[PDB]
Amino acid sequence: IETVPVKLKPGMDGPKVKQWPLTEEKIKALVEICTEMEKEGKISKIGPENPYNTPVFAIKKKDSTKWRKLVDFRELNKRTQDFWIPHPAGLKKKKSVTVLDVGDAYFSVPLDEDFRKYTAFTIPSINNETPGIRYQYNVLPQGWKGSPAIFQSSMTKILEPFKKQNPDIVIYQYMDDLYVGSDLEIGQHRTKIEELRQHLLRWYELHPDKWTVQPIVLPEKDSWTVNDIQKLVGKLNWASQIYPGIKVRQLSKLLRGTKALTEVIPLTEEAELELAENREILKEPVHGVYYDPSKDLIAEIQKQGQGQWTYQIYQEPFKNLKTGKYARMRGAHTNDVKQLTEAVQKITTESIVIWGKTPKFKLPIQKETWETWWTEYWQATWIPEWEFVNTPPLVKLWYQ
Amino acid sequence: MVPISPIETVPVKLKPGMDGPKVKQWPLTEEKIKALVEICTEMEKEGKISKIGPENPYNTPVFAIKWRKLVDFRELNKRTQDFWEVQLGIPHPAGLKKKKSVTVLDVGDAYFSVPLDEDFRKYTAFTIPSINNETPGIRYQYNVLPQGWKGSPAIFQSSMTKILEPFAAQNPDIVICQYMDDLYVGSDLEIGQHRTKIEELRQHLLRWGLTTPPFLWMGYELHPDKWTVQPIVLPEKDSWTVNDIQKLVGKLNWASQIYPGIKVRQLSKLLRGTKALTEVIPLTEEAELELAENREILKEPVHGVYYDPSKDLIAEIQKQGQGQWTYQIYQEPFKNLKTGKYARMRGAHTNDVKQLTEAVQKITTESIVIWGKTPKFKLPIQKETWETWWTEYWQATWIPEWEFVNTPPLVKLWYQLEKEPIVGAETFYVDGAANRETKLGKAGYVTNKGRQKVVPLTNTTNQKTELQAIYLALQDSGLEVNIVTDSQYALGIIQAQPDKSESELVNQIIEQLIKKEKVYLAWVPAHKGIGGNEQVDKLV
Ligand SMILES: Cc1cc(/C=C/C#N)cc(C)c1Nc1nc(Nc2ccc(C#N)cc2)nc(OCCCN2CCOCC2)n1
Repeated sequence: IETVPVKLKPGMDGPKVKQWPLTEEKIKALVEICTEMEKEGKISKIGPENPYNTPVFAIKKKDSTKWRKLVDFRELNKRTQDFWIPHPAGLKKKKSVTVLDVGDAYFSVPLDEDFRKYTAFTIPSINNETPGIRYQYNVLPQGWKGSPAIFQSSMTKILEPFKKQNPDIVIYQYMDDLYVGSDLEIGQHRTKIEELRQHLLRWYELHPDKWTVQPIVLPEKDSWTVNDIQKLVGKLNWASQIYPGIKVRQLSKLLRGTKALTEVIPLTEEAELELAENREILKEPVHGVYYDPSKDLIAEIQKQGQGQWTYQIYQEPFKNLKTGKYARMRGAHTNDVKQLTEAVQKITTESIVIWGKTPKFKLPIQKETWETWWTEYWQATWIPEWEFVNTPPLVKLWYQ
Repeated sequence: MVPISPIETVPVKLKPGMDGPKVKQWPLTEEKIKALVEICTEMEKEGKISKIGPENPYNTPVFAIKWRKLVDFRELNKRTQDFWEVQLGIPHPAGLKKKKSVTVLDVGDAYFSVPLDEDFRKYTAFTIPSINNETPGIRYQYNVLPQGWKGSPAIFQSSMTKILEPFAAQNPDIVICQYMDDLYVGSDLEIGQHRTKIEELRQHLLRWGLTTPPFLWMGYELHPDKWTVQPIVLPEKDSWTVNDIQKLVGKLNWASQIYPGIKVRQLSKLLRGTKALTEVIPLTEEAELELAENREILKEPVHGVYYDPSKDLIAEIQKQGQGQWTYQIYQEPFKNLKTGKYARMRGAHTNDVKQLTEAVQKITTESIVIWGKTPKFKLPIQKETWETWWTEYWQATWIPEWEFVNTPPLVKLWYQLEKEPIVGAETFYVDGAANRETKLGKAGYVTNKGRQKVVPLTNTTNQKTELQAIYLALQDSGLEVNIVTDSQYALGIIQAQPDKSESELVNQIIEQLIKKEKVYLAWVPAHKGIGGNEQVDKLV
């Protein structure tokens, strides 16, 4: 009921980010939504005295045909002091984790008047005709990094009964999302959540236990071709960049001479021992792999084709904190970019559950291609950072 | 007197830590001074400006060019804040709709009638030097938006929109615009009902105290039924300066939005890493024909139509050649809304598919800006070609809804690397080494059939010989062939699948691959003593 003082960082002005073009239907959906949001005092039209701007678009979520207003507060977020919960390391260990959209609750809290100028955004017009309808936020804006940190106080007071009623249920909050974990049974889990939905009214289901950190494996054949062994050695050589005592000399010895690629080379005892010793090494985890929360998390995605995608999360090269594999079919068999986007969401969501912050992605896609279409399949309320890799990584065939 | 609604002022501040302007008052002739005194008198009579005293330490210079008053806010603008864009980016004619009638109204009577924020008028203080400097010059400040000030256009058009807003949502059968001293309204209504609603507008502006084809607009010509560009003037001269090239290039790109087949590569090739205004630059035979073709294109006028939301939107792309593409956008055959082109990005290697994709993404972006939707595409590429490409492409890639059009040249795939090693195909282990300091090196291969070759090379590098050895392996082999290499560089290039390259070496590799039936291309790590893969034959 009282605006907490909010200011920017030393030597930084508010966000002046260009609004990218929106389609006709998304513009209508934003017009309809903002028209009402204005009436509820959530937003108020601003004049030309406000120079700042944060991009804004519209999406559609699961089991919902109603549009949602997405504001890309990425530039405004990195221009906020923040520093106002130690990440619950038990969330990634629960049988089931549920994700809830507690964004509506933020709109009951007024915003610091001096800061409202930085929450400026523009609903664009088609063909640069009329000037874009401009708004600023009066309440707490969804997606803003300062939104949950401020509401962190109010939220602790809301979930005070539920937590103490059952201290076996873990609860976490990142951006507009509330994450709830439980080792219970799904039927009782959904009702326990149904109980938590009515508990929130008066004031997507994951399974982290169905996931680990994928290892590196080598083939088990009875007869090996030259090409089979050439790949094997190639993988082992790459695996040596990570694991210590990986030796390839006894297998390389088999390749001596200049045989045909499809010719079968029988394994020697010296080599069979070496391959076996290499397996044992790969079985063990990676040595001295820790997580420094001061550094950036990097995600690398490799398109494997046939709906399959591989990824890795790390901070220092050859020191993965996690590696995974996807192949889901959410009615996207004809579209690579939709798959990539759903994959980026998935990874980012998982990244939130484990470390409590999103990673920086390296996407196997042209900047121009991605930038045109990704919003058309985005269904998350947060947005990570991303680079674009243009050189075909050899490591693709080493993670499959 | 009917009470005029007061236009709410937009609060203006300076930049943080900056004091207002304080420049010297420019010495004027007695003629210029006598002129300004009359103007500033009748302006003060019109309620535009007002007289002030010595309490205002801020000074703004003022000139007089012949009659007309000029105020130089060159230093105040350096001290005035930033405003919202409003609206950096003009509407494109191809997006507008056909209107049966368009009326013109005057807004020169209304510009000066827009108040300025009170606590900012003290920065607009200017001095009129009296005769012979024998008196303290007349001090004055503005009470409305000055012409030339940093924030005037933004506040003007903002307050203007705010006024027209009710008389626009209540009249969906009407369309308005602001350019520049005038106001333009259009409708498809009867000439009677149209002239009526214009009177309803003049009376709506009268409330705030405002009683005031073909059209030349932003380089376009706007007709009630169609649009085009204002005639493009290409400077004809035997001597071509660097500045005249950019003038020629800029005017050609402008014309390419409606004139189909416009090419601009050969003229843009002559602006690489050169920053000058004076240099008589020659032209190739490819450039002279190009400019002669453009003059042949611009010899007959062509018109674009307007957008009717009731119909499909369609974009058609054709390969011009040499990394150049052209597109036409329409709803009905032969009736373009607009045209345009796409030039390939500055790279070393590329293929037609990747370029076609880029053009589509450009058009798509351009389309959404103008019509707010994605168009259907007619593309010079067989579905299979696209089907093979994107499924196998290491990258993620996508093209919106589209259909194939059989208008050659067709975009195709010229070769496809095997997924698995080929049975019965000879296996060429290749390497290529080069001495860094002597620029000398070797490149060659050995095969499972005893076949060998090492070729000696002068003036070359490691990355060049590793390519070369593959070129040799390609050269001396059957229609089917496996190739092992240790060059992550050589593989990295071919796994990007170019059909054209800057390096002629690569181009020759490409030509070789094309002539082949099946090509498998394996990779191994070097110096791990991998047999077949010999370093001892090339390193020497
Ligand atoms: C009137 C006008 C005059 C000039 C310059 C004149 C000079 N000097 C410049 C502009 C830019 C406009 N403004 C305008 N003009 C048209 N049609 C039109 C027809 C014939 C002629 C002629 N001859 C000229 C114009 N249509 C529209 O918009 C319609 C679509 C609206 N929606 C809104 C929601 O999103 C979708 C688009 N705006």
